[PDB]
Amino acid sequence: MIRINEIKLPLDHEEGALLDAITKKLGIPAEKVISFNVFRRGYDARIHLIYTLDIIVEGDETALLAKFANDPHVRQTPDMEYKFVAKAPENLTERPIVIGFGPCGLFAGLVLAQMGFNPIIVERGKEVRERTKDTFGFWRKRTLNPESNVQFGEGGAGTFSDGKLYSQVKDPNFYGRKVITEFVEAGAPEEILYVSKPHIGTFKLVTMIEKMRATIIELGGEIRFSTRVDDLHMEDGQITGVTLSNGEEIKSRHVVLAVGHSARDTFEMLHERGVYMEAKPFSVGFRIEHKQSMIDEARFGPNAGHPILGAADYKLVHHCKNGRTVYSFCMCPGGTVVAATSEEGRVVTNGMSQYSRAERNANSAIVVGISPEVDYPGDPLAGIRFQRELESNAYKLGGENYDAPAQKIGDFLKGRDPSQLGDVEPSFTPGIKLTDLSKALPPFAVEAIREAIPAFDRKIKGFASEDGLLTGVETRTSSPVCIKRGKDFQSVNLKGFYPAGEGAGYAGGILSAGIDGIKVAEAVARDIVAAMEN
Ligand SMILES: Cc1cc2nc3c(=O)[nH]c(=O)nc-3n(C[C@H](O)[C@H](O)[C@H](O)COP(=O)(O)OP(=O)(O)OC[C@H]3O[C@@H](n4cnc5c(N)ncnc54)[C@H](O)[C@@H]3O)c2cc1C
Repeated sequence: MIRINEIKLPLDHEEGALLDAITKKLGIPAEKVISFNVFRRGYDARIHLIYTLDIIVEGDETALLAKFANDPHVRQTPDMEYKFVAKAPENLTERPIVIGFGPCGLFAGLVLAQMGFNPIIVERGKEVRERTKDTFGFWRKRTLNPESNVQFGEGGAGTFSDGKLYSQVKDPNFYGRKVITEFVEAGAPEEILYVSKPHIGTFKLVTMIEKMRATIIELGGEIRFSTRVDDLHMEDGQITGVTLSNGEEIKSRHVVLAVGHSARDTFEMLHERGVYMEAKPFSVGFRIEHKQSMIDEARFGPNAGHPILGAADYKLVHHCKNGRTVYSFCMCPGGTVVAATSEEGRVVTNGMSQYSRAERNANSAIVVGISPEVDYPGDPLAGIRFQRELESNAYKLGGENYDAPAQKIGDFLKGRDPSQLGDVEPSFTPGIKLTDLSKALPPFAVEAIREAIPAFDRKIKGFASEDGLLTGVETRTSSPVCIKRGKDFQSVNLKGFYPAGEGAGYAGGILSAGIDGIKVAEAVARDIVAAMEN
């Protein structure tokens, strides 16, 4: 195929302005174009769309490329097809175990299953429809199920999200593309393959994971929901199995740990058993809300409401006198601050949107880095203890209700702790209790957020508006531990055991966690292949 890039077309171009641009650029008639894909559609945020098209032409394309050698924007389309590194030897009697069915476990298990390894996937949480019952019900009737909530269950933490797929580091093996093609293959909107800043929306995420679960089952994988791993079978730096919370055993010498960074109990057990772990730094802050219209105004203006440009977003970063860095994270256009606790007596904030991104508010976590040996002890589990501390406190300030501590921008900045709501209303649910957020984070984080928000007002007008809403505590932005593994993908002090995903400290989102899943599946495969060789 032939790749043409830097095709500029007005925002409101008619259909097949694309094809016209193919013929204009390659001097070929419509009739020679067998087909084309949109490989990338972006825009310059100052409108004009920017495409990169991959084109199948009839005849000798090799000849056509030659006549354009001197054109930088006419390349040969790279070979982006995912390569299965192996296939399961027919010898196999041992099925690899995968612990957790978030994006990371999802791809470790899908890739293992596609290579005929017949992986067993366990998930402490539930199938996504019952999970949705448990979670929406927590949000409404304040009854929390510690095993089945925003953190735990089918699809892991990705499920109740805006489903943004973030930029990644370099990826010559096209892991990224492999993840998204599977998404699309399972019903995700085709758009996500080429659009800039793609998003899937929580509802689409739900139908998607189901299909993908069916796809792994059909392939010979096994998926056991409401099934929690509570201990590992260890013997001389070698794992040979796992024990379930029900007391059942499963024996295997290949075990992927992809449990997310909320698997605190699991983290405790791993410590108790001597698996190696290091304190990892991370961020904490508050969910902030403004009217989504005030963001549309600051980013677009008249072109606001356009069905392509979508709901506006933003991305902000401030270096405070404090020495700390405040930034915005998981920004959710027209979305909902969500109640993300997985623990009794703890309040946790995060963010979510629907595909349509049509709620009244724009939100995002405004967070600031904290570090082991600066902000808490340096023992491996100390970040966790510090989180639980932050979460217990917010529950408390929130009225032991599962309501969330909240304060208007205006008085948090100023210290006028008491004031009551303006027009920006809380999306957090069960609900919120106005209070003094100064009490909610460490003195240096509050000071940094305090400095950062007006500095943000300068970047987007209204960001420091008095009525804007600050909610809850966002405490779980990345893992407080590194379950270090090294080039082997194996725990540095335990063979057969594969630390993976966000939980391990090796991913930071849906796409990257999925990418890690693939890499891990590939290394479990290779290892098994090398083992089965003779
Ligand atoms: C509300 C919210 C919104 C988000 N929005 C976005 C977004 O727009 N874009 C983005 O890229 N990311 C988003 N994320 C982040 C994201 O979902 C994670 O980074 C990603 O899911 C990590 O995948 P993972 O498989 O490594 O871990 P997880 O997603 O956390 O999956 C871990 C699974 O393992 C299970 N588990 C834990 N312990 C055990 C055990 N002992 N036995 C069996 N199972 C166990 C858990 O229940 C869980 O289901 C969001 C997260 C949240 C909470």
